[PDB]
Amino acid sequence: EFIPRPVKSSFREGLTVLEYFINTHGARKGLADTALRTADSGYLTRRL
DNA sequence: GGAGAGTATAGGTCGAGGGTGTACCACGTCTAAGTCGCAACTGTTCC
Repeated sequence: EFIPRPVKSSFREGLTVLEYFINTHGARKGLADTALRTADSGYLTRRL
């Protein structure tokens, strides 16, 4: 779910500590999500 | 009969370098190592 407080900083400005922490949630969860996605995709490929 | 629950199944590929032994005694029973003799067996040495 979206956090009601946006990150206003661009990476050119560099992010405050709180903004960086906030961004880590979606970054990491996206990494693990890709990890699972590439697995289930292969399973479906095997069944097909 | 018919519904919940309890049990069964599945869950990416290829690579590189690493990785383990608390605890009864007092004995007889057997074995794990032998040194050691004749046959049995390899070898020369001829005529």
